[PDB]
Amino acid sequence: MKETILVNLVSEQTIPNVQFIKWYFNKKQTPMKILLVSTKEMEQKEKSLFIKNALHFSDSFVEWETIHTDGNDISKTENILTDYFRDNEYKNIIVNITGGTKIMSLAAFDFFNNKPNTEIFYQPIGKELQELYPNKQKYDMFEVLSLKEYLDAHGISYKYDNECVKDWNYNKTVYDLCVADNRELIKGMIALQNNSYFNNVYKRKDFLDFTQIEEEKFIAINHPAATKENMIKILQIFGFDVSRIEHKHIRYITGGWFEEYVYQKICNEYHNVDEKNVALNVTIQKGNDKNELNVIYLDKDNKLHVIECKSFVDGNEGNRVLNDALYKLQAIIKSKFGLYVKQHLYTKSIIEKETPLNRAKEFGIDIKDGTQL
Amino acid sequence: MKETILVNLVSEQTIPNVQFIKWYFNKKQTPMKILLVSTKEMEQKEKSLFIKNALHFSDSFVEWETIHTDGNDISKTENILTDYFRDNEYKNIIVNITGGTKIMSLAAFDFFNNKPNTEIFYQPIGKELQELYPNKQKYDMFEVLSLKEYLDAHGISYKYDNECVKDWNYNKTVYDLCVADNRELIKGMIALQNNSYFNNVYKRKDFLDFTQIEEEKFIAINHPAATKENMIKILQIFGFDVSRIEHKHIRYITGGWFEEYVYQKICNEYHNVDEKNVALNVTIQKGNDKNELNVIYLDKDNKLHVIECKSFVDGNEGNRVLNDALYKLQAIIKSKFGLYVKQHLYTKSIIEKETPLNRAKEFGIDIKDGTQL
RNA sequence: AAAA
Ligand SMILES: [Mn+2]
Ligand SMILES: [Mn+2]
Ligand SMILES: [Mn+2]
Ligand SMILES: [Mn+2]
Repeated sequence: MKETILVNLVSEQTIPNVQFIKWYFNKKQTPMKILLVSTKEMEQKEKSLFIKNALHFSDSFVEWETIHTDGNDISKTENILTDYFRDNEYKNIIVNITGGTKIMSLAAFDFFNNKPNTEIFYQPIGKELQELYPNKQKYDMFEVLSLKEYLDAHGISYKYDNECVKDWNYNKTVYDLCVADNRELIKGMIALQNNSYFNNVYKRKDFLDFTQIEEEKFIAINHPAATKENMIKILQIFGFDVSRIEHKHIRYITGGWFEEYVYQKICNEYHNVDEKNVALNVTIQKGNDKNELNVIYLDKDNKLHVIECKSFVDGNEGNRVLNDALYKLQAIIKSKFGLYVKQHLYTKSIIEKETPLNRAKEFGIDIKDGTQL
Repeated sequence: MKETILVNLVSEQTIPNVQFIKWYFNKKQTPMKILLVSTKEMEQKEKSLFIKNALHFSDSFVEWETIHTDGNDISKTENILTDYFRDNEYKNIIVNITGGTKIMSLAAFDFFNNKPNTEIFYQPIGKELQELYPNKQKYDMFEVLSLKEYLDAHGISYKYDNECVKDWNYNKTVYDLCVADNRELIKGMIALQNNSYFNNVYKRKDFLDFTQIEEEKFIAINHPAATKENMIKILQIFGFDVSRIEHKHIRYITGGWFEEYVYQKICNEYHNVDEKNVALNVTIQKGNDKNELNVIYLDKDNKLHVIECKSFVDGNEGNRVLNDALYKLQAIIKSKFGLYVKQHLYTKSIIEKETPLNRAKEFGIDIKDGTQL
């Protein structure tokens, strides 16, 4: 038997348990059992598994044990804890009461309070960790978690590249130098990307010689701006080799530049964020349900930020696009992540219509529009 | 001399406090003092205001009092309670520890436990209320809240219109008799409703005679089915009078029939639902942000149900429509309401594509499709 | 902060 046991209560929010266990283990540096006190409801949602997989401890140090209580029955939980610590003698007992129902938390606290060789902790959301007993004091959780740990703790599998077509020195100026004065030309390329033929050919080939393509395909686009001459012209404004155009170059022009700009700006200028915890164009998946997130990052307070980028949302069409994006962003973050997340919408346009502003305010979506970017 | 005082802890979920207070006031039916223990964070979110407005007790029965604690400081809540209750002579101190942080709840329990004039309660979500002290007892919270009380507890105003164009006997067969064989005709009327003129004329008036409209108004819709002859036909298949067409007759054909079917099915066949707590064609509003909800109801266990109706989601367009509807429904219910809500999508179509099925399952959206309707 |  190990000399130390870490007692945690399992509930919907896995992060307070992952954060505490990782912090305590790396302070303590000793073999231990981690006891997860769970329920039938939480085991159906695999919460104990998500906790274990986020921590990925080796078998040399850590033993796991999951026991089950009725989360709403204070006597059954008191009895289970009482019998457990009669049957198993530990020299150091560490209890995190942050998780569970209030019934589970109350039973644990009332059982462990004032006992010898016992320490009791509670983590308020967004604050320093507290020791409640035996010595009241606070501990800073600064930089404890990584982005991967946060996603693992939610049972979310993911894939990202952080591949950028242009570097930060270029994207810092691409709006002024290439985008702002060529908006009409860009609408053509947007049409080009959504055109039938061009989309299908890029499923089979990696690049395309734009000079070698027939003008019938450019007129089949149906757009005033989308001529063979203009597409060659805007491709060269952005520095691409018109003889070897791959799809990501088109996507860069049609709005990928703003995703890269936001991603690199965070990596280079946001003081409460480390580069290493920032991700661009992430695919997340859970229960075979897939979503694409433009930019996400974990800040140094271990809080997740999720950004949807919309380069421009001007017009009657841009307002419908913006409205749809507010719902989609809100649904994803409320459904895939726990409490400790902030959602943002970034755009170059200036948002002044009452409907998106009031919706974002009600939703808690932080809007960062042209006035600040 | 209030011989009874209720004490409640204020947190994000207002329903457990509103439900408990209404239940207890209805049980004892004597004047009482009601103490709210709140925090600066919850007052910023107006949570005690929502609780009191939902209950709208008369000054002649209830004295509301409010004291303030730190949500994360166990000794602060103990001290706040100690000072307020010192030397008290209440006959009955009724303590609801369901709300607050675990720190608040714990502090409250430890303060009131084992006292001679206290009773301590905890409400597990979706279960029987529990008395914890001095006896272990359970109570059913059946039919405690009204739909209006639930929405007031969230600070939400709403309007609705329960008038149905057709009765339940007609709506039980309208799909087979009128819809299934005229989908293309109805697609014409769907195009009619979106047309700028037809939408405009009905904003400046109420009644339109369809015989006196020029054909050029219909050809201007640009739908192969939206002729003058075809629309008159479908208006007659549903049994209306072409001289006096209201926007509601049109809305009935374009999908209102299915909303009415769902609404009437709830009122006529859902045994755990009181018809007075069901609402059709709802507009909810908070912070000047409005949402249209097809059908909502509070069931007899005080749980809110929110329904989006989509008559048909067949085809490429239908799946994009259905996808947008899932995000919109999820965004609204996760943002506007607390934990105690269930969201549903009702459709006549059969949903079997993997993407919507897995999205709905991850979101917890209950799909009632044609296999059940 | 009805299962940070
Ligand atoms: Mn985007
Ligand atoms: Mn004092
Ligand atoms: Mn029943
Ligand atoms: Mn609908």
